[PDB]
Amino acid sequence: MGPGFDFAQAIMKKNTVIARTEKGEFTMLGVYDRVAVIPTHASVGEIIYINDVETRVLDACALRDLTDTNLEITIVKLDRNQKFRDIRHFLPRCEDDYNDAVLSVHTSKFPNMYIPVGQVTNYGFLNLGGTPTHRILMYNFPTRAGQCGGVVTTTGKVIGIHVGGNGAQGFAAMLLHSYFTD
Repeated sequence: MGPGFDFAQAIMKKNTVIARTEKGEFTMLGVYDRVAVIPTHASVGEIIYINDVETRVLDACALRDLTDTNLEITIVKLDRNQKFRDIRHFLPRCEDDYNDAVLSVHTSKFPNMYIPVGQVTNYGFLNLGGTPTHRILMYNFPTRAGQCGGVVTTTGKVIGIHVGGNGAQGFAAMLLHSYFTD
């Protein structure tokens, strides 16, 4: 409907796959080459389904900060025959607050879903399902089961992936440029 939704759509159409693990179906953001991200609670194993194709996992790393605190991001390298468009130049370098974000989801349950979530707070610490978690972004939208892995964007930036909610608010793990240097 506007430039925010234009940016969100441009990312969803080229840089997302549907990932399935034994813990469900997730939106998965492809970042560059065969490297993608997913919430750590997806419990990625040695095999994952990518758009319903059995795919070997070449590497999976559950990120933690330098206090050894969960960040709820897992970086996955997929044994896929095709590379993602490189979007690392759209990743922020620092933790920040944002205006006017969109959360976008693409699964069997919720295809082509876009939500204007408004203002995004650098919330920081969250006890997420009983796990102390850092670098959390918060938006005031009643997000529901099925939205985990959803991409959080502003115009020109990919800032996070949706990892939880409390019924009134939604929570995303920060994406930072420094996660994806090679």
